[PDB]
Amino acid sequence: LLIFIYLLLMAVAVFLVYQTIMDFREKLKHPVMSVSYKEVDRYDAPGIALYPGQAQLLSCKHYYEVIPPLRSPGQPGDVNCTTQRVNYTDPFSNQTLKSALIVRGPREVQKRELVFLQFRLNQSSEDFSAIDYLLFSSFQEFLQSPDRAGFMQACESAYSSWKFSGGFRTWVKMSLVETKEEDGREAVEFRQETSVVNYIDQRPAAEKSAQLFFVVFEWKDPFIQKVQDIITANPWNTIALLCGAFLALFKAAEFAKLSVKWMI
Amino acid sequence: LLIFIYLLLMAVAVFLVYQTIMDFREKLKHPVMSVSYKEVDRYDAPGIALYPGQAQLLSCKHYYEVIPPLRSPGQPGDVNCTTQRVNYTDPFSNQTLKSALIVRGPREVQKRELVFLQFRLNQSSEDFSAIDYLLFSSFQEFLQSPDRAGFMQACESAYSSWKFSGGFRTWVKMSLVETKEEDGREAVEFRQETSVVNYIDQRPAAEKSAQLFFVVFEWKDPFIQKVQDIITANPWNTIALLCGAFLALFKAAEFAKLSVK
Amino acid sequence: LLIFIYLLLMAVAVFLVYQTIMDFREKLKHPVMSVSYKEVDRYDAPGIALYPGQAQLLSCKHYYEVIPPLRSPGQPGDVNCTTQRVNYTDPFSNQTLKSALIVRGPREVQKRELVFLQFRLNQSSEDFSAIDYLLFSSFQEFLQSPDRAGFMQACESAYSSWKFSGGFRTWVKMSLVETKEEDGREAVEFRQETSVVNYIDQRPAAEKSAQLFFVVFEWKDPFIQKVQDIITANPWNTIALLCGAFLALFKAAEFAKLSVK
Ligand SMILES: *[C@@H]1O[C@H](CO)[C@@H](O)[C@H](O)[C@H]1NC(C)=O
Ligand SMILES: *[C@@H]1O[C@H](CO)[C@@H](O)[C@H](O)[C@H]1NC(C)=O
Ligand SMILES: *[C@@H]1O[C@H](CO)[C@@H](O)[C@H](O)[C@H]1NC(C)=O
Repeated sequence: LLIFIYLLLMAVAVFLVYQTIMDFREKLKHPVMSVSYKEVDRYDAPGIALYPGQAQLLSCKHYYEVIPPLRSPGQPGDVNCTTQRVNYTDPFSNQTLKSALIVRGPREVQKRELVFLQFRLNQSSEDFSAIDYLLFSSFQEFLQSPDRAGFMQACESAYSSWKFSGGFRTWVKMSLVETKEEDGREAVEFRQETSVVNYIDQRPAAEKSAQLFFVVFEWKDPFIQKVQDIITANPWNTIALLCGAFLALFKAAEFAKLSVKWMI
Repeated sequence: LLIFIYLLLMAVAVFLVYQTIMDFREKLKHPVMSVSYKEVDRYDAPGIALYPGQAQLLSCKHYYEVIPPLRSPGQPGDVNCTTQRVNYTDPFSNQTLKSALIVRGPREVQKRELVFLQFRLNQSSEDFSAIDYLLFSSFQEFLQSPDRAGFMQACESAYSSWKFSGGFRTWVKMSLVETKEEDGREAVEFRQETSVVNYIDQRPAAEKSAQLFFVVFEWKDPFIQKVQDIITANPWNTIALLCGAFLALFKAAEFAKLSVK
Repeated sequence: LLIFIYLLLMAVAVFLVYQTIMDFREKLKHPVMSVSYKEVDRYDAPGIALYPGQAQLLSCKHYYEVIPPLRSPGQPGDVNCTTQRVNYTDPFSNQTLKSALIVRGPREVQKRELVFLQFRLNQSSEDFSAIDYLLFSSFQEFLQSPDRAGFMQACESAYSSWKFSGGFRTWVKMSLVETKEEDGREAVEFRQETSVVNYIDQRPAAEKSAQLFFVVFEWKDPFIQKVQDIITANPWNTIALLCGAFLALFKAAEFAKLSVK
């Protein structure tokens, strides 16, 4: 006789709407990630902020794929780079004054341009000597700034610093990572990898008290990495899917009405 | 005259169903990944398992952003940390007995807390001296455990061990990575970045034969990195998507029927 | 009276057409990434290209989880590995000739197999001595090749090289990363982590002028890490989604006609 079957029809309808709402809520909480790479023809000269306390910069120069042997390992030489001294106050603690030396970074990644730095510390009471360094994207931005101390204070918190020790040569391969945030901020940051090589001290024994620091800065590759967060929750697609499901259920109900019209 | 056109209609129907099934099967095999970061106000004191064979722990202390200079680089000092000695058997080979010293790690990342350790090895025949260490999440979990040896054996396989060498000071910045998989094991693991600094030996030449090991443990940042695997294949969304496609083909047939008539 | 409301109906139709098309265009530009791991029962013996200028290979051997202590740190020993010398021209600059020594890498990861290498450099004028090395996937592929020089020239650009310094022992843990791209290059590359340990020089003072290089090669784990790029924009799904949306406005309008009737 006459049997009611559409109860299951709107039960399935409500069930589908419930799962659609749950799925949309779940997708709203777990954005996926996307990674891309961008090739550059030349880099913008970065800024390297060095923090030598009493160590004096013996030499600095711009080189290419090979560094010529040092004429004199531990004596003053020629400085052939653009440097800028700055004084500011540590944001972490406002009782310590920080003096930094800013050096232009290399640009020609295609020609494997590099910057070679050599410092000397005469004497100290510490038993683990190292020099702090920080990397920021644009040296020109540092130059044309009404408040250089404020720029340095902001970069102290916005960036992370590393160390290089004496008695070694440290080779640093540096790369750029850009990130797109939900609010739309373009966050640029530095990645870096180090390689340490023992320094063979051939200086006379009278000069062995002084400690030498050697460091090299140059780009790893011309590829800048890009990371973006993609949200896979589109309300209009969900609305269209729900509408299509509702139409399908309505036409299935009409077909069932016809079927029970013939026989049932 | 009368021309049959709906042949293409259900041909397109079968076409769409076939590609929908293929897309669903393909999506079932390639789950996407999602990455999030969680900021903490304080960490849970980790456990550092150290394996010094004959080296003796000269000193250990809890510090902050700067370490004061050593009063004496290579003489016994004061131990100011909580340590626990344990013995167990190596899961990799059940013929070797391992003795470990467990140290409770730093807790406050907001104040940049450090743990500083200094060991001394008197003499040995090896020409490459290093000390093994392992990191696990909770020291309290180790403390309150009916079988500490079983805990160590499980952590030996569940975690990865590293080394720090003599004649250096090693600075280790550690971070926490949580991972969620299909069945829900909520795995937690450690990541590190290490920096080595030469030790300027100013000790008298009579004591130069002994090797000094210095190591520092610190949290890199208060951010824990969470990774999850998201499956983008929803069977019920596909069913509703397939259901809607059939309606258009049926609805267009009536419009096509009117055009024929 | 008679009020026209379907103006909003095809306004919503045009809005829904502009949407999902903006979405398709956006999704075609941002493919998602998928990460998987594959367990192996045994690796394939890699090729290690070493570039010692004047340093002579004192010793090479295949070991397991522990290396026995050296019988003599700085004297010639026994070479117990398969090596092949090759000469070619640097692709970066065609005016320099490069001579490489190819060593067949470790094979079994379940037993923690090691390759141990020891070189000696007698004397040189440089003040920073290091040896270059490069890793490629298959040593057998290198062996059976009509042009070995061309193989090395291709591997120079297709791979990246690292260095290991003298006065240290360098331990290298290496792993394989596979990547699937659009047209199917299935690029395989090497990831590596290093650990340096000070070498305790106990040689007589007369032989201290020579530099000793020690290096160890081992697989980190039996997990090959795979990366794929998934495009989430399916035109067939988009067409079906648009088809369902159009029918909703048509049937709702018919219901609206009944409502005003
Ligand atoms: C930074 O302070 C030092 C104090 O020793 C001073 O000599 C130097 O001129 C200052 N430089 C700048 C840029 O303020
Ligand atoms: C644990 O091992 C150590 C060193 O091997 C030794 O004191 C003894 O065998 C064990 N000690 C205790 C307290 O279990
Ligand atoms: C390859 O180079 C080596 C060293 O430069 C030298 O024996 C010769 O030039 C070449 N040998 C062979 C066998 O091709």
